[PDB]
Amino acid sequence: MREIVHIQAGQCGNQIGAKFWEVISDEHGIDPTGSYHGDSDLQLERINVYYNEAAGNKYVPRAILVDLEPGTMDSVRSGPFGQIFRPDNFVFGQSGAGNNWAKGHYTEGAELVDSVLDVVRKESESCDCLQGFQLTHSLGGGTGSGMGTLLISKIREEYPDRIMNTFSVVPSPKVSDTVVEPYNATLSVHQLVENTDETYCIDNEALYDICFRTLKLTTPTYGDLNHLVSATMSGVTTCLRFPGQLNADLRKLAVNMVPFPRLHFFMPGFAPLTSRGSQQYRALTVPELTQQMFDAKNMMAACDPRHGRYLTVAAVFRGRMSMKEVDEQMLNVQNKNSSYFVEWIPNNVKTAVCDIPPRGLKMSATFIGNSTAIQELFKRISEQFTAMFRRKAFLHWYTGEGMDEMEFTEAESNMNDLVSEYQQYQDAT
Amino acid sequence: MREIVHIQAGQCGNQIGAKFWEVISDEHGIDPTGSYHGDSDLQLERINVYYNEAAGNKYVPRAILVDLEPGTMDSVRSGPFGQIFRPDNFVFGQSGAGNNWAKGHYTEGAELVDSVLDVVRKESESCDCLQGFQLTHSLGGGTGSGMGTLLISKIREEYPDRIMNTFSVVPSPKVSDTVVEPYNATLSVHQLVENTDETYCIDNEALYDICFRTLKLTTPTYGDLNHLVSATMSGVTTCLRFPGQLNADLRKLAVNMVPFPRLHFFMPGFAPLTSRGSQQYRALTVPELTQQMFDAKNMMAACDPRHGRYLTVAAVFRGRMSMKEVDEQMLNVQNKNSSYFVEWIPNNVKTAVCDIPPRGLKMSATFIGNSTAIQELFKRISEQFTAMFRRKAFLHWYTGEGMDEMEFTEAESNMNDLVSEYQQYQDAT
Amino acid sequence: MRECISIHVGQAGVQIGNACWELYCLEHGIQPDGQMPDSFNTFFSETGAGKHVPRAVFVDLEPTVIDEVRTGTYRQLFHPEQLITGKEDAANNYARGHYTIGKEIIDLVLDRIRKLADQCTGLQGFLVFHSFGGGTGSGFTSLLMERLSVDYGKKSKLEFSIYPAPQVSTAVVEPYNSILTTHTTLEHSDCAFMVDNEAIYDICRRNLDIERPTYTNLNRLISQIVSSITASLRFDGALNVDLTEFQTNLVPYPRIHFPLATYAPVISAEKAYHEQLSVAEITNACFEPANQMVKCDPRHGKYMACCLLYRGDVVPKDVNAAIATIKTKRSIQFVDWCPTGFKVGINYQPPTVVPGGDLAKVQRAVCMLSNTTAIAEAWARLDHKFDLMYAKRAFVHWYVGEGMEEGEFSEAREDMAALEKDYEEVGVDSVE
Amino acid sequence: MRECISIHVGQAGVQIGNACWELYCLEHGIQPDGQMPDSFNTFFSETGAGKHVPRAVFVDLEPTVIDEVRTGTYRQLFHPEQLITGKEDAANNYARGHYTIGKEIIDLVLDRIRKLADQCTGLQGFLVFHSFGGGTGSGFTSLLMERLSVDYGKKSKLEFSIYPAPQVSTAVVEPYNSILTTHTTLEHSDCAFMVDNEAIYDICRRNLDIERPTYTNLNRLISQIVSSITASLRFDGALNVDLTEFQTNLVPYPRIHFPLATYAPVISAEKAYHEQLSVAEITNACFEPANQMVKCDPRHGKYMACCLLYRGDVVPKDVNAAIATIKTKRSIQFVDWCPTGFKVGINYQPPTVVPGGDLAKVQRAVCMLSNTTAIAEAWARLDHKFDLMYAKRAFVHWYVGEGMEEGEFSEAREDMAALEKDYEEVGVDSVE
Ligand SMILES: Nc1nc2c(ncn2[C@@H]2O[C@H](COP(=O)(O)OP(=O)(O)OP(=O)(O)O)[C@@H](O)[C@H]2O)c(=O)[nH]1
Ligand SMILES: Nc1nc2c(ncn2[C@@H]2O[C@H](COP(=O)(O)OP(=O)(O)OP(=O)(O)O)[C@@H](O)[C@H]2O)c(=O)[nH]1
Ligand SMILES: Nc1nc2c(ncn2[C@@H]2O[C@H](COP(=O)(O)OP(=O)(O)OP(O)(O)=S)[C@@H](O)[C@H]2O)c(=O)[nH]1
Ligand SMILES: Nc1nc2c(ncn2[C@@H]2O[C@H](COP(=O)(O)OP(=O)(O)OP(O)(O)=S)[C@@H](O)[C@H]2O)c(=O)[nH]1
Ligand SMILES: [Mg+2]
Ligand SMILES: [Mg+2]
Repeated sequence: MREIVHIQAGQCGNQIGAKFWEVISDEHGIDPTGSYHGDSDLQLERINVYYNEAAGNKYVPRAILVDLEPGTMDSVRSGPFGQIFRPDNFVFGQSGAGNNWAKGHYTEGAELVDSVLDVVRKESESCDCLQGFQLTHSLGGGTGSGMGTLLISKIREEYPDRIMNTFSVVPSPKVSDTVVEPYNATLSVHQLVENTDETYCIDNEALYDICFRTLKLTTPTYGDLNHLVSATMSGVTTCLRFPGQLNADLRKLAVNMVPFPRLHFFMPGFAPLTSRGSQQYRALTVPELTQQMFDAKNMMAACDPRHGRYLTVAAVFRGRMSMKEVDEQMLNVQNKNSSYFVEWIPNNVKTAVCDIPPRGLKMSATFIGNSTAIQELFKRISEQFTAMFRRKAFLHWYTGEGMDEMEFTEAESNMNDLVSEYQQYQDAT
Repeated sequence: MREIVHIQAGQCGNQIGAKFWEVISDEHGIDPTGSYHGDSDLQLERINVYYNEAAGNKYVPRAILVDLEPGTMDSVRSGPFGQIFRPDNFVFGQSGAGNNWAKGHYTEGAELVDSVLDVVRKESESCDCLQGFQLTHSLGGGTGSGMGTLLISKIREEYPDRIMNTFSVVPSPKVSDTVVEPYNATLSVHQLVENTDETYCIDNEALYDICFRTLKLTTPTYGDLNHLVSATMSGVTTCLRFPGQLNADLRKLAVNMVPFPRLHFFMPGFAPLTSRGSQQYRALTVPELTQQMFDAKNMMAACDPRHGRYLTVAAVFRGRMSMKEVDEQMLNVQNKNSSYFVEWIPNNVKTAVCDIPPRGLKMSATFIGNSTAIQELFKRISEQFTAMFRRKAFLHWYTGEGMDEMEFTEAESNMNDLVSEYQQYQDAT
Repeated sequence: MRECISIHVGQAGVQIGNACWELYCLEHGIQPDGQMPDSFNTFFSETGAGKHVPRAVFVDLEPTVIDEVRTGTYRQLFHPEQLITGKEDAANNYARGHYTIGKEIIDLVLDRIRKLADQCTGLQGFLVFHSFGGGTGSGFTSLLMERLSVDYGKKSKLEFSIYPAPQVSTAVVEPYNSILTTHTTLEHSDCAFMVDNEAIYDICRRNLDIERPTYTNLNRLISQIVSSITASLRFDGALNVDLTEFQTNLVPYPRIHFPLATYAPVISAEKAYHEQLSVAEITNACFEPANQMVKCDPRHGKYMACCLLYRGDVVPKDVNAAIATIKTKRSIQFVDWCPTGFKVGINYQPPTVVPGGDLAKVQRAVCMLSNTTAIAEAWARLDHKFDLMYAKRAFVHWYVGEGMEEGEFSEAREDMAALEKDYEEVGVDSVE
Repeated sequence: MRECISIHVGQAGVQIGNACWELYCLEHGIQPDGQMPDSFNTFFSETGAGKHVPRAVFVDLEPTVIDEVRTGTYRQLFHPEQLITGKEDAANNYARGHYTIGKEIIDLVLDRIRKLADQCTGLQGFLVFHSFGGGTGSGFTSLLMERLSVDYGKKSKLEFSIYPAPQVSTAVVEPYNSILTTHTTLEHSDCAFMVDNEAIYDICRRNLDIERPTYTNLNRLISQIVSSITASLRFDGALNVDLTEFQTNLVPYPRIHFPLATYAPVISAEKAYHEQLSVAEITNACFEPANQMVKCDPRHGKYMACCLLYRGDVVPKDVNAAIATIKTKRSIQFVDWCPTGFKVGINYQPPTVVPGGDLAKVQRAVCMLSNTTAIAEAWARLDHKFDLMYAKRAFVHWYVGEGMEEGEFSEAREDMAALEKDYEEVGVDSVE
């Protein structure tokens, strides 16, 4: 009843993915070996959405691990929780993609994709009623970007009526993590706009800011960042996995958050993120949560919502709380900050409430915002792309793999059109 | 939190500086290795004002040692505490200055200055929030005077918003140490008037007098003399470095003590001053301390404050003492000695109290007087300059290094103007 | 319900704050960790379970003074986010406080105030603690008040401002700071309570028999007065007065909003039990110039309005009697346009005493807030001080260097001249 | 799985190789006999029972240098068939290296490489160590590259090449050798890491306090850089950058394939205690011209790509911060057609240090590979040197005598002229 297929592509995809899995198993009372040692029957009731039950009372993630490189996979395998995964669901290459989209989509990735697809199909066929697929990856490398897009294309073709969603780590404003990241992102985006239902834009810069400024972590580690992402992911499926008062799922969220097919790029947020010293002085109740959620400093995308308008916003609350109170809070923010919400979608705030809180806490809240401010990010990428492409910099790395300039050009054009579309609705009355 | 950069130029500058550093180490519980072996947490709270924290519980002075000859440097290195310094922060030439300002400012100094500057910049960038710079040097030699002034000029250019203060060893009126010292002082002063924010005038004649007459030291050594200077210096930063009731700093002092930009030449003073025998026969209380402070025999500049007026006086007290009493004392001195204080600056006394006393003592006081009497010194210098320059004595030593008469003339003129200005405010009603 | 938000600015403001919050804790039985083994609620919010947190913000432009709070006895009492510090102080320079350095944290401070205010259901207004003389207390405070006026407005604002003494002083440029901040804050503040260190020291020496009073003692004394002002909100009383009422009573004209505070009885245990402290006796003590906390003589001025706040074992009839006799008294002259000059507040709760304090434990006390034409003298003095230094442009370059313009000095001075004349005008009796 | 084959050509290549394999052994805990009481496997193949063999070929045209290896401390480490020697050297003559003497052993060398490669399951590519100046390093290497391109083609090839100095010359014929080998190898090499002996010497004297540095010390230093490059393959890391990735990142045009290598921190035992070493601090050190391992001025050039490979106790946020500040820095200009200039690698393993080494053991290190328009200067210099000698046909008869044709000299020169122009064109900023 309501099976999801999880996919991890590349280093980032696999490291985030592992953390996510760890979180989920902890939630459902599953230990590193796959055995249930939980306390409530609620933890097993809807286990099947993410885990297959094998013989001898063990549970195994409905998870596929994919990479063109063998090192990160090995690391994962050696980690705490590495042994929970089905060994046959690791599909890894030997070559790598050398941070080249072409290699991921057309060459190395192409030679590996069928093997992945075979596993994926099998997984789909195991399941009674497939909800869809979640893909975790970056847009800046070669496998996550090129291979990931390929996977999306094929899966979508196979299963057009199941939901395809992505948790995409997007390149950042200040630092350049790679040289050719603009190419890789731009190409990826072109496919995503055509072939995904919804895309969660996670940006590491924003994460850093959150960790340093809000969480008061002088020295954040990548693990910590990954944890936040994992928590957000968990937030989105909590209403599908547990009893609640007002129950959302992936389809309903998509319907509420996507008013036009192409405009499906979310800025996700999580509340409450607090320091160790700062926890006992504030009362973690719904109002606090609300105050935390709707501000620039707590958004995981490098863009200020105050630079655009919110098209739609979904808030998903976990814990035992007053529905009335929640609704009041939602109303209040809309009323007082009227100018930040586009006026042709009345009551553009959607609510979900699940009775099961996350571990250690009395309550939490997870935020999905579709803001026209995200266009700034796209514009930046376009500009960066153009600056390089106009001088044909690095181009022979991609053309060498069979790619033509026309493909690049088309990709650019598509990106530009999307930005224009975003602008139009930002400006509409 | 408010980092200070320490600079030492020439033999005197380096000898004073070493002593100062030693004094500071003792205060903050730092041993000859750079390890903290103190007891109070207050010793480390503000340790970053003077020390950089190195890897594995070491503390290193934010100190630059500069000289055109290597002998003094070598001595320092071999001296007690020599090993505490960063080896790369000793920047020394091979030639020497031969007591020639020209060589320090234009020739040898010019060849060395960039190396100093590079270190300085690095040090500045180390610090989160640079308060400014303290330079320890003589005016009568070639390096401290010529090179030091050049350094000041460059530092100012680089960092015009950070405060530059100088502990300046000035030529005594009675006994000239070196033959060309009037030239060297005069040139130095030209630079100092435009480029330093505050200048502490120290004369060895005063120091000797204090040591023999007040401290009852039959045979003072230069080290002992330098200790007085160190005490003054430490006293000046005490409010920045420790908790207190009313907390002064370098900026505040400048604001209180400098009513006009050029008139920033202080006569520093210290109390108490007591022999081994003579300490037990009189109790150290606030009023006694105040009395000790306000007289000619206790001033570190050989000029009688009774021959001028005080524009401003800052007193900084260290130890547990009652504010009320202090205030009363301050009022009393103003009242009774009305004729020695300028009439157009009411409440010309600035008071600061720091609760942490110096070592060995229950209470102490450091005094900063901005007196129109310092004009005497300048007049004397002008006279001495004139006596030599009108006959062009020794001139070829300076002109041989590229200097011209015009420069000298302008310097002289500037000095005379300053004197005139001092006189005008002394005489104003 | 009737919440009050306290803001402590600069060294004086912070140190006084330390003394005030220490006192409040003792009064409500709140331990230094925020725990207690309903009245508290106007000053303390409640968090989680069995913890109470001051409705307060501490701000200074340097870290040193606030760092003491962080590391001190009441480290756990205050929420870390309400302790705000910059890097560099305002160096006794209004400009640095108001512009160059203040502009770096003002937004932050205000944001936190907004968060505090959003948790209030019946916000009465503010208590602002600072000095006139410091660069932060003068420049930052003025800036802050301006913002407050814009963002809140009609919610009341109250200032405890440390006036410089006539003879005693701390800085050289105190006059400049005092003048500018008074000028800039005047139209933005509703009521400002002056207190002067010299006067309090004198009180300590004469009335408490303390040879050597510390700033601590002064702070403690100030805390008493503040408690009396807020006791009407923190406890139940017979006749009650709330922060809005004071401004209505004490301020007859918008610009003339400077009363003065006087607390009594201030005595020691050596000299407490050779007296019996009746209402008449303490009232008379209060209304005599020797017990005043401003170095000014009401005998040389006129009274415009008094508010008397009594606390503890008090009987209304007795108070009325006491006041009646004071009305007759030759040494108390009141302005002609004011037939009735006393608002009276009476609260049942005695002033409770700080362990290890200089004051003796008494059955009753009184805090007078009184408004007097005698304050004109102080203003005149300050103006004179300003003019002496300004004629020579002494220290001016500092201020200009931080972006202040010379014309603003003259503007401030003229405004103060006008203020001085306003007091004078008020002084005279009505024609016919 | 991810095997890396190392080829060491001529004296420089072999001696560097000695230093590299010494270091690798220490890093993986392999003894001089190949034994150890899993990560090693990319560099060492495994035979029989607890013995491990370097995935390497050492070639020289004379026996003397390799004879040292055979008779030395690491005699048991290498299998005899991987140490290849001829009888007569190339005598600083490119022609002898490329044609006359080289054509006698090329087949042999390639055969052994094929055998090596046949025992690899996931060949990443080749590391080729040589010099520009020697007849073997220049002539043989070009030949070897040509053959490699034929038998493998699309496998990443990397050259660590000792570019000749401006002042510190060794032979007279160095310019000829450099020019010809560059011309002939250009279309066959994917990326080449230039190094300059003068610069390394300077570093040794200034940063390591070494009065008289030996070639050994230089080799050791080089070994560190190489180690940092391959640590991402030999160990686990939080963010990993491989041999293929470098070429993708650092090469904007096929011809412009010469990034320069820089290492930090290189310090003495005494200078470890008095200096803190943060990521920002070492990155800044790297990005400053005095620590560079080619005698060139980046301040006079533009950066086209930087790859920064951090290792040890390193935090990604910190690296980001460091890079951000370097971006701001006015003295570091990047080409206008490249908004993204950094590829960043971060690996957990600290740089391991050789017992009795000149470098102090540090918690953090970094190896920068940066491509700069400043290299143009070096090319210009080399061309000038070539021109001076060629105008007189000085030494030309030797080359012709060994079977080279004079027209090929002119061809090499013109190709280099073209290369020079290519750099210049790249230099200029984008129009409109
Ligand atoms: N009553 C009392 N007055 C104080 C105290 N501390 C400082 N003062 C007075 O406040 C004035 C000095 O201003 P401060 O508050 O110290 O200065 P600041 O606000 O910290 O401003 P800057 O230090 O210039 O940034 C002087 O008149 C002092 O006498 C205190 O604890 N109690
Ligand atoms: N960095 C470094 N450079 C070296 C070393 N040995 C030689 N060189 C440099 O290599 C160049 C000389 O080339 P060699 O490698 O000795 O000559 P070869 O490759 O043996 O060629 P032939 O002897 O002509 O057959 C000069 O630039 C030397 O400075 C070394 O141990 N380290
Ligand atoms: N949050 C998070 N982000 C990462 C991590 N590793 C890389 N990134 C981000 O991802 C982008 C590149 O990711 P990377 O992991 O190299 O993708 P990849 O697809 O695995 O790279 P490849 O296999 O094609 S060569 C950069 O923007 C970088 O900031 C990680 O562990 N956590
Ligand atoms: N207080 C103090 N003064 C000193 C000391 N040594 C020298 N002086 C004073 O400094 C002046 C000369 O100092 P000197 O050390 O010659 O300066 P210099 O710049 O190093 O001299 P040079 O290198 O150009 S030749 C004289 O006035 C002398 O009295 C010392 O140890 N303590
Ligand atoms: Mg202060
Ligand atoms: Mg050789």
